[PDB]
Amino acid sequence: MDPPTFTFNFNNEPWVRGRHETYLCYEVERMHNDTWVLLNQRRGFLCNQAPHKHGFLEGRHAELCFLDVIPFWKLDLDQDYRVTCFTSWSPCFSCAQEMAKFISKNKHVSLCIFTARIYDDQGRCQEGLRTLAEAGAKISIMTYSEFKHCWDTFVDHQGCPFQPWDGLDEHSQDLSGRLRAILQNQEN
DNA sequence: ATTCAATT
Ligand SMILES: [Zn+2]
Repeated sequence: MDPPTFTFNFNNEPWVRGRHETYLCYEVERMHNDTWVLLNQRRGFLCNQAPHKHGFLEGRHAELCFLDVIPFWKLDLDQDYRVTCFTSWSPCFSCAQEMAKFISKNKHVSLCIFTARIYDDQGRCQEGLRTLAEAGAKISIMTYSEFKHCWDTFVDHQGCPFQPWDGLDEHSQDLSGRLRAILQNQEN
């Protein structure tokens, strides 16, 4: 575990050097119809670099790297599995449609994606976000309650204490406003 | 409010 990088990433407003690779964190849980098993005790990290075992490159997208990990865990179709994904960027557009198809072909898996922030290069992919919320698995903005879990789970709070600042609130203001516009415009 | 795959 390295110094509070998760916390640093949120306040990385000025640290925006302009040369950083995207890293995704993943979690896996085992659920049995007869019994439930919590594998939350174990956790792992994922990089935007696709692993060689996945085969040839399918495109240049951080979300695709996450998609490559699902088939590598060889999940049983007869057993239910809950997987979580933590990311700090917009859901994308073409990839957003791919995640919707994945759940449709696998509704037995509980998948939730948390976006720390959403950056739209141009106004047009907003429609994908609406579809993403319906089939793009459950998406929510990172909050203090979830942040403490990610902070304690991804980084050991022992020796590495996280100091709360009014930064998460400032970030929430942008996401709460932008996300509110999409959900608020939810046409009946 | 925010940054940015292959071979021996
Ligand atoms: Zn993408």
